[PDB]
Amino acid sequence: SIGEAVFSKLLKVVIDEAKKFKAFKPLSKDLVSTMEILFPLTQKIDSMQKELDFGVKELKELRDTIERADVAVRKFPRVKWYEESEYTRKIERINKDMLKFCQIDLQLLQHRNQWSHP
Amino acid sequence: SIGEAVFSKLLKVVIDEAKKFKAFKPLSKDLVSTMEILFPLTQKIDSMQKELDFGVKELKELRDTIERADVAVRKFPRVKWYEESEYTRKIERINKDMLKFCQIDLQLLQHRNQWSHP
Amino acid sequence: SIGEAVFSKLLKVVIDEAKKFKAFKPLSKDLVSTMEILFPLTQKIDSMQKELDFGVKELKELRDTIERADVAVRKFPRVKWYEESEYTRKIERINKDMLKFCQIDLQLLQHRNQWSHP
Ligand code: NI
Ligand code: NI
Ligand code: NI
Ligand code: NI
Ligand code: NI
Ligand code: NI
Repeated sequence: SIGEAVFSKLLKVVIDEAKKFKAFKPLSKDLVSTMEILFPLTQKIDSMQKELDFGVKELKELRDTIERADVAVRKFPRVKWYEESEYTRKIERINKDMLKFCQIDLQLLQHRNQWSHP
Repeated sequence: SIGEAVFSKLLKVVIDEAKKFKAFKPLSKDLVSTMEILFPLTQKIDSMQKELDFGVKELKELRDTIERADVAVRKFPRVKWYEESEYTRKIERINKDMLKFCQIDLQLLQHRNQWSHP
Repeated sequence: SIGEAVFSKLLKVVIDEAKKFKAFKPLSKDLVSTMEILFPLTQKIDSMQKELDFGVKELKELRDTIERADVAVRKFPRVKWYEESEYTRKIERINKDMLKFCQIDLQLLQHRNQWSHP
């Protein structure tokens, strides 16, 4: 019930970097709104570091979606103007993935971790 | 009835700089059209340098609106593509302000300058 | 009925350069589609290097249209964002010209070249 923060730490970095691009709304409004929804769920996943193992496919895909947001945010300053639509579509799909992840059943997650299955 | 040009000089500079960005129409069409409407009014304000004092709040705001146009024009080459909407809104409001100023009653201006009031 | 390739060589260069800008569709979809339609016609014009002389006004304008595509493609990386509409219109007209050229009557061309006229 207490945890050292890693998912939530890596997510707060991505939020603080995205917020800087106020003029570009798919990042600073849409994506940070989704990421701020997802942020408490990352906090309580990190608090459950004992009951969960972060290797399962759901948490590995959480890692990978937050890392796609990270990579996209860090490359934004070099997105050329004629890549706008392209990049926006990419940002939107990151957004959608994060939202679907926010429907994760944590109790079933730690359940499947405490007891073996087929 | 004869004046050394200062409002109109600072406005002609801003016009000649804005005109250069032919591809970007909010500057080179819309803003220079408004500024070319306002330009003769600046000429006759400068010709009246005796009857008016340029310290009153209307002429200080004329100074400040022409200076917002100046600053915006000089920063345009470094407006990034995802700031377009933002910058355009700013340019539009400069435009609107200039137009409203072109309804200034000069006779009431020099009147309030020749005789004291409460 | 066999020819060393020059129109078609200069056109293949322009195609391979335009294709690189995948994100920008007026170039990499629209213009290369038109140019790939025009490409076999350039091949068979080059194969007919004996029966035709490339000096006539139709083939000189083929030269000049392919060279406008070349110049436009090579300058694209320095098209600023607020020139988009402008440049796109230019690209579109190159496109239209190429398409109309693809209605050239080659038989009448080599005919007017084999026999003198007024
Ligand atoms: Ni937060
Ligand atoms: Ni990262
Ligand atoms: Ni003028
Ligand atoms: Ni200034
Ligand atoms: Ni080809
Ligand atoms: Ni060339």
